[PDB]
Amino acid sequence: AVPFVEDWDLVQTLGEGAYGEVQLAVNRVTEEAVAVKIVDMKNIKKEICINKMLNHENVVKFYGHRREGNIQYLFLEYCSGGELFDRIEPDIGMPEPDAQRFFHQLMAGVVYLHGIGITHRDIKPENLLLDERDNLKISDFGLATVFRYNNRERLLNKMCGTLPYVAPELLKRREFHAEPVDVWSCGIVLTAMLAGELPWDQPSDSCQEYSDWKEKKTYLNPWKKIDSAPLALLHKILVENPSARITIPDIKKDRWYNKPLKKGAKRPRVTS
Ligand SMILES: OCc1n[nH]nc1-c1ccc2c(-c3cc4cc(CN5CCCCC5)ccc4[nH]3)n[nH]c2c1
Repeated sequence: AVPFVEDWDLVQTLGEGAYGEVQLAVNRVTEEAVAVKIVDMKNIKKEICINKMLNHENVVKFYGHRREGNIQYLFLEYCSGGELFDRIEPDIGMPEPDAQRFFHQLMAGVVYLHGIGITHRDIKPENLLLDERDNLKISDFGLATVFRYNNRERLLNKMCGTLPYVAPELLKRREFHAEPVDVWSCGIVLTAMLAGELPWDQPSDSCQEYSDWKEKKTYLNPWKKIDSAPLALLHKILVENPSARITIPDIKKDRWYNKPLKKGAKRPRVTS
């Protein structure tokens, strides 16, 4: 019953796009920050529906929405760290330990989503945000859909995603399982974090870069910059046949995935 507590000031645009804009909003009274997605209306109702069933530390939180005419307002968790995209150095990537930690968190979020029958369908660095403690959070469920309901799996057929990150079966088959597709895009994200470049414009035999990969020419630019341990994992994720592709439970058993590399975030320290 505190006056003004429901007032939010839009401080700045966090990002724009065909679906509208996302702005940083600060509470007039508490100064708490949240991200407000503004949709001009003229998918959205489905996005809200999907967001309402999400609750995980590696998934951007949904606080609520307000119709107010033809402009939908989505109140979402503000991730002060920005996009994972900006943590990747062009043609370099990032330190392996950091990439491993981010990959661990990405897997946690994906395991959660798949557990409740939801597939993201557009996993990429631009959609992976970081909070104040660099914790990764999966965002933007505008392309997400239910692939399992009442314990029955529904095969997908809709062409969704972003070419460099899309699995080859989405371009070669009429129908396909949802989960291996998200696993594949996570592998491309791992490649990007470790090499600072995408392997191919798209996973097609017509694409020379892709053909080279299937021929195991790992001495080529992308893969040459990646250590043997994480590369062995990528060899299991970027497998053309989705039925032979490694699943998440098995990714969790992979040698590199479990290799001690990253230390704590530090905080104390004083001698004598
Ligand atoms: O699932 C949630 C969702 N669905 N759709 N959109 C989202 C969605 C999109 C973006 C964000 C963000 C966010 C974007 C962002 C960008 C920067 C970079 N900075 C911005 C100001 C100018 C200088 C550069 C820094 C921190 C940021 N935090 N937080 N929460 C979001 C939710």
